[PDB]
Amino acid sequence: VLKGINFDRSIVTPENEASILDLAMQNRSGVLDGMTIDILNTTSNQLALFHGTAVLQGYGIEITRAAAPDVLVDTTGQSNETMLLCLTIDLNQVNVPSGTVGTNTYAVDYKQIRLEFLDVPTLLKQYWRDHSLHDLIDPRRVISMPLYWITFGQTGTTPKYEQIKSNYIDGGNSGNPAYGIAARCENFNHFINKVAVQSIPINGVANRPVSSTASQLTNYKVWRNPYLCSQDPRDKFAPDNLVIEEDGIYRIDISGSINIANYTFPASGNSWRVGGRYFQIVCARNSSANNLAEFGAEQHLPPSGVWTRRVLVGEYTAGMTEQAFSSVATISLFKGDNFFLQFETGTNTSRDSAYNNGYGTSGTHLRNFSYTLERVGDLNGTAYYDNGTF
Amino acid sequence: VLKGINFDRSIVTPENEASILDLAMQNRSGVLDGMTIDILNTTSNQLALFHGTAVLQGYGIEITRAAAPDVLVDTTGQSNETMLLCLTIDLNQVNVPSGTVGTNTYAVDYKQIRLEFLDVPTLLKQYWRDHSLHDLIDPRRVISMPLYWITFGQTGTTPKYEQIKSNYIDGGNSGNPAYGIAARCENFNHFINKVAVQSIPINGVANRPVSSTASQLTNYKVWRNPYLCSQDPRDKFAPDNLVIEEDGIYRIDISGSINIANYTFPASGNSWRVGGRYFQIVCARNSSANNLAEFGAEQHLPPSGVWTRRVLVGEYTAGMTEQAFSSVATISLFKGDNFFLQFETGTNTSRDSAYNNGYGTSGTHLRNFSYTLERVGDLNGTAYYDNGTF
Amino acid sequence: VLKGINFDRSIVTPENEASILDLAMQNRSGVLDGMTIDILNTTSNQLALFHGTAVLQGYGIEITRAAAPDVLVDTTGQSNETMLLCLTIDLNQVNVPSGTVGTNTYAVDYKQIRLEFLDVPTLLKQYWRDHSLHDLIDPRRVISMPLYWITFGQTGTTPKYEQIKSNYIDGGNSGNPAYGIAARCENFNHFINKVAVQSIPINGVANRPVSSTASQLTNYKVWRNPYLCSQDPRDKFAPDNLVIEEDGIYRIDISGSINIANYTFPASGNSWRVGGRYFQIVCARNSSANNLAEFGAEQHLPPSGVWTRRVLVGEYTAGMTEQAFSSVATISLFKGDNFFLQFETGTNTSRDSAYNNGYGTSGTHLRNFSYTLERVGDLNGTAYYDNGTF
Ligand SMILES: CC(=O)N[C@H]1[C@@H](OP(=O)(O)O)O[C@H](CO)[C@@H](O)[C@@H]1O
Ligand SMILES: CC(=O)N[C@H]1[C@@H](OP(=O)(O)O)O[C@H](CO)[C@@H](O)[C@@H]1O
Ligand SMILES: CC(=O)N[C@H]1[C@@H](OP(=O)(O)O)O[C@H](CO)[C@@H](O)[C@@H]1O
Repeated sequence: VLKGINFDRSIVTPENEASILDLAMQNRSGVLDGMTIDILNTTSNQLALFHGTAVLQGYGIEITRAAAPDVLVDTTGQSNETMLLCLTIDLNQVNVPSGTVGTNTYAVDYKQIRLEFLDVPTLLKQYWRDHSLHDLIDPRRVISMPLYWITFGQTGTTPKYEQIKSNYIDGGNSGNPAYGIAARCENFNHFINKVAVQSIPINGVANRPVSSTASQLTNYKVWRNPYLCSQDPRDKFAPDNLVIEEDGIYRIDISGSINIANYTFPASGNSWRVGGRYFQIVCARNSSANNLAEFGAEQHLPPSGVWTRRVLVGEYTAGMTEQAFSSVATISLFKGDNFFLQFETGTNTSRDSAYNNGYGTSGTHLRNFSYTLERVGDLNGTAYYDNGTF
Repeated sequence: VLKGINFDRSIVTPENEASILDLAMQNRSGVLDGMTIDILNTTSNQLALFHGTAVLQGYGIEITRAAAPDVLVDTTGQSNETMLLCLTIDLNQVNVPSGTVGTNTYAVDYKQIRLEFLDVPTLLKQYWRDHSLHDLIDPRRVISMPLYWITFGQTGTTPKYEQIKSNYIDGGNSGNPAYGIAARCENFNHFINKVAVQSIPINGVANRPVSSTASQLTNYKVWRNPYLCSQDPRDKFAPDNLVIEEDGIYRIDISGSINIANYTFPASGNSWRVGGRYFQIVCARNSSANNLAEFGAEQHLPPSGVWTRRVLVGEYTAGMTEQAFSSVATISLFKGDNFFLQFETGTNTSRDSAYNNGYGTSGTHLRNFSYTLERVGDLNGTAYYDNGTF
Repeated sequence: VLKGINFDRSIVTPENEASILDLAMQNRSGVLDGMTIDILNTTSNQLALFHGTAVLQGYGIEITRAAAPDVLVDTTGQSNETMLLCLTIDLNQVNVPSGTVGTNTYAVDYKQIRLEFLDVPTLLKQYWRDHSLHDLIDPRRVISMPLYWITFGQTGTTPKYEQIKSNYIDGGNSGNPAYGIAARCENFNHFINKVAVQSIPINGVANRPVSSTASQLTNYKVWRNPYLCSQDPRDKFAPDNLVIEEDGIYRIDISGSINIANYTFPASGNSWRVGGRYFQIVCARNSSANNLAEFGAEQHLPPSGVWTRRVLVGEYTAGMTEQAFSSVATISLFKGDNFFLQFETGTNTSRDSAYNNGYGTSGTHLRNFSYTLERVGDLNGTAYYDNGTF
């Protein structure tokens, strides 16, 4: 029949108020505060966390302070192994209340909640980002959130640790936790190499023109939201490519200029006209490598006919020393995709190349270049096919 | 007096937890999953829906599975008529509980919830998008959400159906359900007609240059969010105009280039200078036609002094074969408005026109053109006057 | 131990359902409707408000109608003084229930909620925007929201009032209450003064070219969200500078054109080439003045190494009468900062200036200029250092 959830005679359940908080977190789970590692209280038998709060598919979970040490996890038996420390909800277990309201002695042993060590394959089979307690088709009884990589050494030693920042809602994004900026940078300058096609390094090192003959690799400020993207884990592609961690429609903004742009000088032989040189700036996706996403997870396969290159700026050099550009596009991207930006032009510098024959600040370069990448829509349901191919 | 809602001694009601979930849906109602038509179980007496879940002004409503057929609606008496199948909340009715908690036999006949057929005028008088159970000034006791157009034939036949996608939260938008992208497209190329003022077709067919003498009508990928906009229902305007379905401040992004742009060649008679030709790209709203919104609903009237044309790009051709452009603006739009984009230039090709005398790829055209339209703000309360005129 | 909040055996508290609604308001508090001043019922003894509803760190508060006058606040004793009328939650007090459910006589005197007059320093020490009932480190028991400046005259007179619009969720922003547009304007034209560095007036008065010899100060439409920004309160800077009221990552969009742009004409002495003139449009932040934010609150100090100027457009004039530009950037801004936009160029009009020697419509000017500033991210937690310096 038609059932109301929420109406005057309805009873409201645990499962209901959880389904509602999930909705309010934009279906993101994570640590809302604390639950970082407390290394002072961390022996070779035991691993300690600080207090705090997390939401996992709508279920609120707390580690309370008392007495530090806020909570302890048994590590005895773990040795020479990298594991994930995970917070897990297991709805097969029974929570055990004791005592009574009306005294003030009501308390619960929440056996449905545990902190545990999992290997990567086990965590992936029950990872909140891919499976749900509330799922329509394959609903689960157990679901986990990974918090730290824990690499155990020798028995007797205390382990090494690396926070899983994608599962902490830190900062960046309280208010719109599943959306917002994915990556952004400050203005930088980058030397254009003498080739037809090259990537623009978006991951925080540019080849900056520094003198009339040389450029040098120079850090610039960049930020990424680790829930949404990461730097490519292969060094070959690390300067240039992002790995997308979450499916969506994304907005890419770019702006900058091309400085010391090439062009054909007015001779009398061309009727005293500037001969412009064609260039374009494109964004690109590529899903040919699997398992680039966090944990080596399986990539999400894009719909048939999906785009791979899109022109953001396409024009001729105009005969000026410096020429500015800007562009904004929305584009579909998928978990596991590489995303990057390319500069393309001809390679004959006396006929068709936007770049000249100089080096450093005498050679053609991007100046004042910056971008922002932002997640602005999801690709659930029919959007996957209607919106996901471009 | 001062009443707390939520405080230690407060009692929390149905009406309260509903007012709170509404808030969490950004005041959007709709189907959250399922509740599509189940045509296998659908006779000439009866219409069947699949299970699922919806929220209607904060009230959660469920069709449960058991035993398919997940629920049935009596169609007997309906004949040669187009109706709306609607989910309706009627707070004048009594929900009837039976049995007891503490047994496990508590159950409710929710007479406050029904599936029914309404005609368009009746649905409009009680449509959630225009009236509210929670309204300050005119609060209602009955409110509906339309799910399908149902066109009944002859007695004996089974009816035809069309989903009302604006009332399903499918995909596109889980997380920001009342906002997000309204329309977007992939890059396309469009021939510029030899006239002073023309619309740029934004609804998925362009006149693409294909040869040195001809262009041809060619589909390009486009997507629209049917909650926010639709293609104009008049064929005259269907290639070019959107109908806005929801009031708001919207962001319009455009980018592209003008290719084979015209200009006056350096002769000795102009002192060997390029004579640029003025053009502009404008966005436009027009509310002169009423009842373009879904269901023929009444348009929302804009504040006095409202804008109708805004220049996004205004400059001269620069003497290059191809010249790129980009622009981002925020603009007010109202339910029932037409929105479109125009290219404007002079019509004397030897003096003031940005376009030349060629056709197809020899004639002046937009290349790599794309847009995104996004709802970014509402126009409730004082914003209607302070923000709504531009 | 591990505590569940929300699970089958959990008890859900006041404090819990409040922490959850806060989350759903994006941690913004404010008036959701009504609670404006009711001056008809407002004597020299007493101040009257209309009914309505507010949320204060997750606690819902109501003034009910009955019988107008919807509620009264005692003003006796207040004289020749500007005060803040504030809604305050005081969790040290006891709410006093009376009567019984099962009769229909249950009622509560909510002594935890009061309307009161505070001076500015007292309000600031307990202002919801800077302190929280839920705070991790310094949790409070009392918290306030200011609603009106109330300036009391002579005993016998009734007071003057000014609404605190930052604390009313009016309009603009229902759905994304802590984010969305901060400021926006319609297209305007502004004369470029003959100086190296000048601000572009963004606060609704431009110096519009009106004739071949003159410009004139002319209003244009602008809007600001008073939760996020305000016009600078110092007249010296009021045409040009915003004060940021809320920390965040913001997006700035600009577009427009430079009209009657200067350049060096092709003589035979430069080999018949256009000599372009460099200009740039920059956005700027400055935190050197403290206490510009609402109420004279303390500015939030930016991380060490924070940006102060960023180039949005940097290029040469191209020899055309009018040249368009556009740019989009994300930038960090802090409570108390000034934000403004600058046009920079050389000052020798026969060599390096983008501007010429004319005035009014004969002189170089911005045309069709507009902007939008939007809050798109927060700077809580680690984002303050990782994202906040640029
Ligand atoms: C299997 C593999 O490593 N492919 C690389 C390679 O793609 P191909 O489609 O194989 O060219 O170059 C891409 C960048 O150009 C990178 O994104 C990708 O992961
Ligand atoms: C009554 C009517 O059909 N008006 C049309 C017509 O507007 P007028 O203001 O009537 O020119 O042209 C518009 C597009 O240019 C279209 O938006 C509109 O609906
Ligand atoms: C103490 C003071 O008033 N400083 C002014 C002044 O900054 P200085 O850093 O002091 O130049 O000019 C700024 C605008 O250029 C304005 O933002 C600021 O408030």
